[PDB]
Amino acid sequence: NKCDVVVVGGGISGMAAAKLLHDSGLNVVVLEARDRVGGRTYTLRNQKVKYVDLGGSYVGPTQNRILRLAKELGLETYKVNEVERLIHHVKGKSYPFRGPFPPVWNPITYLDHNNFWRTMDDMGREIPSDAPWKAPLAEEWDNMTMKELLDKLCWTESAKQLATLFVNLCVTAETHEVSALWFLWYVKQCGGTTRIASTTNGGQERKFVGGSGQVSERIMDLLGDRVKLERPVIYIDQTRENVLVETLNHEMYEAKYVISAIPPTLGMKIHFNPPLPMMRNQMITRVPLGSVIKCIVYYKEPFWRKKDYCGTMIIDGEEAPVAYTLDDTKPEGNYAAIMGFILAHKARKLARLTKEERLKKLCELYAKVLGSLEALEPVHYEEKNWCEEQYSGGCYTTYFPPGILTQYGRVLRQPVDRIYFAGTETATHWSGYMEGAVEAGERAAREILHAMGKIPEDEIWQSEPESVDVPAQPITTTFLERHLPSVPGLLRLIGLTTI
Amino acid sequence: NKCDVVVVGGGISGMAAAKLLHDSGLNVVVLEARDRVGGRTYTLRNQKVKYVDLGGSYVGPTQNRILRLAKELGLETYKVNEVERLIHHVKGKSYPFRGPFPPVWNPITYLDHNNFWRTMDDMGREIPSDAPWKAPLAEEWDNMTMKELLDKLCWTESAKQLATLFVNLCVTAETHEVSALWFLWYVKQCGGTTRIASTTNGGQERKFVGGSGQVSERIMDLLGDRVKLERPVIYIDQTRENVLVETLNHEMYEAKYVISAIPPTLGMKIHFNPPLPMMRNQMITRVPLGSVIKCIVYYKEPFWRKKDYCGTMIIDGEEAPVAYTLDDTKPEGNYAAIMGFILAHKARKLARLTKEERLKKLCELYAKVLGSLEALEPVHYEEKNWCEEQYSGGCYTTYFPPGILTQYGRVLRQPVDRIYFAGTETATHWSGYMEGAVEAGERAAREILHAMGKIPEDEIWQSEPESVDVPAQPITTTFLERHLPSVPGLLRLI
Ligand SMILES: *Cc1cc2c(cc1C)N[C@]1([C@@H](CC=O)c3ccccc3)C(=O)NC(=O)N=C1N2C[C@H](O)[C@H](O)[C@H](O)COP(=O)(O)OP(=O)(O)OC[C@H]1O[C@@H](n2cnc3c(N)ncnc32)[C@H](O)[C@@H]1O
Ligand SMILES: *[C]C1=C([C])[C]=C2N=[C@]3([C]([C][C]=O)C4=[C][C]=[C][C]=[C]4)C(=O)[N]C(=O)N=C3N([C][C]([O])[C]([O])[C]([O])[C]OP([O])(=O)OP([O])(=O)O[C][C]3O[C](N4[C]=NC5=C4N=[C]N=C5[N])[C]([O])[C]3[O])C2=[C]1
Ligand SMILES: c1ccc2oc(-c3ncc[nH]3)cc2c1
Ligand SMILES: c1ccc2oc(-c3ncc[nH]3)cc2c1
Repeated sequence: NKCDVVVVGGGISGMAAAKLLHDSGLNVVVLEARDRVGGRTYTLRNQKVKYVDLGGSYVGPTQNRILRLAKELGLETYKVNEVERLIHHVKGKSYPFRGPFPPVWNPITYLDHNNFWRTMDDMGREIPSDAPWKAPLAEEWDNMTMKELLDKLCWTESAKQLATLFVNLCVTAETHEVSALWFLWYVKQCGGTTRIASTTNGGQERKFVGGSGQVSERIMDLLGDRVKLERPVIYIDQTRENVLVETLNHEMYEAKYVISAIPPTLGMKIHFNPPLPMMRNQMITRVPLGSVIKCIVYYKEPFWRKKDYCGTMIIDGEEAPVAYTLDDTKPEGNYAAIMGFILAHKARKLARLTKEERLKKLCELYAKVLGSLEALEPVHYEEKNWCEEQYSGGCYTTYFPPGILTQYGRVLRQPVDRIYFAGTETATHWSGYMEGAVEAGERAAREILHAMGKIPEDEIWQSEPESVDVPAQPITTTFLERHLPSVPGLLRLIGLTTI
Repeated sequence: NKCDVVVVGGGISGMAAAKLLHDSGLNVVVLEARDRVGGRTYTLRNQKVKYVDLGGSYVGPTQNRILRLAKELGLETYKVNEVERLIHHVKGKSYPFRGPFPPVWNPITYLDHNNFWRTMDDMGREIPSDAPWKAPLAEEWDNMTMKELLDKLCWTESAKQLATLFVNLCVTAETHEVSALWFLWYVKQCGGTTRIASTTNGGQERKFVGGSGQVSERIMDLLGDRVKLERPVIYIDQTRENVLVETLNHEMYEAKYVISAIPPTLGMKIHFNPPLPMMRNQMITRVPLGSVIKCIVYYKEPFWRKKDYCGTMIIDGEEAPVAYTLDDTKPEGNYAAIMGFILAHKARKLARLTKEERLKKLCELYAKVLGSLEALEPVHYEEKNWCEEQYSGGCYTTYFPPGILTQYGRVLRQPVDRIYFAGTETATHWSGYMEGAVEAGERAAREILHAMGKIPEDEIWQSEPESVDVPAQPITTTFLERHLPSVPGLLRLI
């Protein structure tokens, strides 16, 4: 019934919000739609897997908030296996390699590829993290899709193909579905193309021992009975002195303030009194989440390491159900596994199959990519299609189709009277990740603390000390990487000696 | 508590479905979220305007279902004023014209404009009304926005700007917001560019005497207390033998079947048990509605008629608040009024202003386009910003961003167990309009009748005899229009 702050959503964002509120002396309640906490993080435990992350999993350098929160809860990280070779599978053949990107040998193609990544970061540096619609060419970049941008930038099909796979993997959407401005913001606010895409030194470096689900669960442990499970929120009424929050099992909660810690578009599941202001009312119908099936295939041994493959595959081509994989072997060396994502339109297309038909297609793909008949011998399989989640809407996160971010972006975290907005989508650094979740949750909690007169305004946004355990190597370039011409820039140099 | 069919939504779609079911002898209940019926139609009455449509208003030849239902309810139409000359205002200057499209004089620009309209209709000829995702090129067209299509087709700035305004007017959305496939289908399923853009012999031919709101109000009168106002549906449970539907103020309704007659995205407001199938779960986050403010400025007389202007203005440019207007004068010649639409991003931009401020910007604009000082002396003003409606989401209708129609279009009208889908979005002819609302309400009502064993399968989709009152004339083209070359085709000929 009565408390200081109702937190809607028990994902990482709402749990981190609740925790900061609770540690500061406020009476908090978390109302969660599902019969579990964790949201888009979910750790399954059974005998056959021990544990496995079926939703968000990876943490890496620069994600300092989630590392600190997890560390304080008693959690530990281990490194994703990248000891052996990565594989870039393109046009029906596998090419082993090491480093941030597969090596390009054709010099034209090398210029084009180098120019593409460079330009992505170049554009991204024009986009303020906390205000992407403030980019000088915001309008122009928002009024085109990533497909149209790739068409302009890539003078080789090779670069276009690789870039398409990058977009699909980063935002589980098609290049034609997303705003170029948004997508360029999304990469920048994660530290750029190298940081977002890498294992060592990047987004995919680590996982938590025991699963990421422990983050939400351990905060629930601390909060005790303050976390109401199976309370989907249906109605928020701010016409009276205290905010009123009603659940689907007709329970009523009364609070000074509310934090909405749910993906933006799921705000539609809530009836508002009085109605949302116009801009938000429309924004939450315009912000879909991606489509992905996260699949884990278990084997007797991590046989791929014996062939000097670490288990990372970048797999191009329409016939390939999975376009990206990682080694998911437990740190102790057992429960050998390959994690792979079925992305965007393929998540849609292949959801029609049975679980056993999807397993079959994945083993056959891995057999071919790894040149290994053993991949045909799985011992177990787990999978999650995030598109069927009523209380997620998809994964990993919310994407912005063209024209949306500049028109409606401003309102994503604008308070509505006594409702404040958390959820990874409102973050300025690793939005879409567990990291963005902790940032948006703690920031929304702090907005309410300033509203109550408990902290000055300059404590609303707070920077984070760098993890001592997972430190960040800078993202550096080389001279030639910086100054090699693009393909048309070389065509321009050729025109000039010929004139 | 118990009945045969709960209909969610009392807009024209939900009312038309409930009326057909009740006329078959079924027990229906209509659950309506607002304190009023009509949805995206809304007729306001006061002494100053007598009555004024603030939502959907216009009807025309080929829209035989809405015309039929309205006739049966005792409603009559009158013709929108198109006697005098239309106006095209471009780079600060009015060009009066007669006929549907503004004439173009420069020969290249001419080839470019001609080609643009003709190409939109030839592309439409390959798009099935009932399944646009089966167009030969569905993926290719769905994977680009109308902006991109326009960058490709239009060789002149003139064509591109008129085409842009055309898109903004038809679907209240920017050219870069919307799928080319979806837009091309939207136009095709209204009978083509001419039919959709025309007043005489097109979609803006007519208004209802007394307001379109009467369509839903008069069906509510038939149904009496079967319609439950201020009952927003929150929860639908299909786990048991009877379907259970719960509303916000805790009422429970139990039925054999449900018709959802709300815009697709508004399905998000309802919690479902069991969850929706995946494709629907995701679809209904992918389909926003457009942005529009409908503004009606009142004047002492239809002074524009005196200068041989009919009141229709097509007004180019970023600076103009309103890009399109029609004469809103009552048939009697009184309550002189200009109706204009503030479209898409302008509706977002200009909503921050006060009502008086918007009035003043509209009057200065109309004074300039009509070239009349009398436009600066309004006697009254009414307006409606549909962007702000929790239970509409915008207007006129739902648009599809790039990639969505090919990927999720099929689910739009697919039954989910015992829930059938109505609403103008699920129509195959004049979807987006009151006409589609009717088609969709009746079809979804007839799917249930067939599920109950009351009618054969071939009676679910029914053709509609042409209205005697509003007969359609054929859309024609000329030899030159069919065969003049495009700009690049005139280049390939040089
Ligand atoms: C789904 C998913 C998510 C992520 C990954 C994979 C999958 C399959 N991968 C991640 C990413 C992110 C990439 O951009 C990644 C992918 C590939 C390579 C590297 C990294 C990770 O590996 N690492 C990572 O940091 N993040 C990953 N993904 C995203 C995270 O899972 C996600 O950002 C956070 O989980 C989001 O947290 P939060 O903002 O708190 O939001 P939730 O959706 O988790 O919580 C909402 C909460 O609200 C409840 N709810 C909904 N509606 C309600 C009503 N009406 N009333 C009451 N409660 C309500 C929900 O049940 C939920 O509990
Ligand atoms: C808004 C609007 C405006 C402003 C305008 C308009 N217009 C029109 C058109 C379109 C096109 O495209 C035009 C324009 C221009 C020129 C010409 C033309 C006209 O005029 N005409 C027609 O026809 N149309 C129109 N529009 C639109 C219309 O209106 C539509 O389509 C219709 O109306 C639709 O309907 P429906 O389908 O039925 O739907 P709605 O109405 O929306 O309804 C629904 C209902 O529901 C409810 N809800 C929600 N939710 C819920 C509910 N209930 C219960 N529960 C729940 N939860 C709501 O409230 C309603 O009522 C136009 C427009
Ligand atoms: C395009 C698409 C997918 C990709 O995955 C990587 C990667 N994985 C581990 C180090 N780099 C790089 C990359 C580039
Ligand atoms: C482009 C944009 C808007 C337009 O409105 C018309 C029109 N109105 C009445 C007859 N034709 C034609 C037209 C063309």
